[PDB]
Amino acid sequence: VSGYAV
Amino acid sequence: VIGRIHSFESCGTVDGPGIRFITFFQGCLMRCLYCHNRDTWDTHGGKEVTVEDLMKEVVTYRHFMNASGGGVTASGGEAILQAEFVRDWFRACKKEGIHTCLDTNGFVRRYDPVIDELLEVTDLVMLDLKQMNDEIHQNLVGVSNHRTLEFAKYLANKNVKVWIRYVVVPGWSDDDDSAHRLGEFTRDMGNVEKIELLPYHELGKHKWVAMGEEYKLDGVKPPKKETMERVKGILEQYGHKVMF
Ligand SMILES: C[S@@+](CC[C@H](N)C(=O)[O-])C[C@H]1O[C@@H](n2cnc3c(N)ncnc32)[C@H](O)[C@@H]1O
Ligand code: SF4
Ligand code: NA
Repeated sequence: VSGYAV
Repeated sequence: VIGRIHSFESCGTVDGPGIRFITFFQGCLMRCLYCHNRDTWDTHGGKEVTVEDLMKEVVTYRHFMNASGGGVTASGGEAILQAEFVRDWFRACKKEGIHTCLDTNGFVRRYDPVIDELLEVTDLVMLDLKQMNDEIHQNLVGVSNHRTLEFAKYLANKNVKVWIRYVVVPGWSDDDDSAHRLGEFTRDMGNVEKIELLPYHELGKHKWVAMGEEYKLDGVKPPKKETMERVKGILEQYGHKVMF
């Protein structure tokens, strides 16, 4: 989930 | 100075030390095939903002930051493209006793004064090294890896607390040659605190789909603990805290 912009 | 951002997570747990307030800036010059924020590329789009506005949000989380040993993180697409705005943001954070983290790809074209000014107010930089082998790099990312490696030299050359991030994708960065190159390259430099490996994950594909663009890595499944394990050792040989 590293660096995941929703 | 105006800031154009995609979005922000008031407090993520996987974007650097502790729990951090992450702001994802809009725009990116690279075109990594695995990019999970494809909707982050476009220079246009995303809301405009001022540091006054940002701090007016980051401060309210002081709690989670202190308690987690976290801080703020500049990421999204390529924050280094809005270097003036970011360094302003860190200057404000520094002045709040807040810890700053810059999550970048290091594709620095011109080494202007603002670069040094940003680094001056930056506590840690999670620099991504996507592929030492440029032949592959140019296809994986869409550009040569020279500017990034230069930025890496630059950093080491100024003793900047660095974390090298190496996203391990099947068939592109999972091979052992590439693992040594990285291990060798970053070995020289001793400012690189550790090497955080990141397993590729299918996610953010719909962002491509939504944009009528084809997600090539479609099908590619995440690497195996065996693989990650292998790479890890290869790099732990050069003596880094290779922690994935
Ligand atoms: C999307 S980036 C934004 C900052 C900068 N553009 C970069 O890539 O370093 C934040 C982190 O997410 C990683 N990342 C992007 N897509 C990924 C994926 N599909 N699987 C695993 N990691 C990914 C990037 O390599 C980087 O370490
Ligand atoms: S550098 Fe980061 S934001 Fe830009 S395309 Fe690559 S993963 Fe996506
Ligand atoms: Na990065």
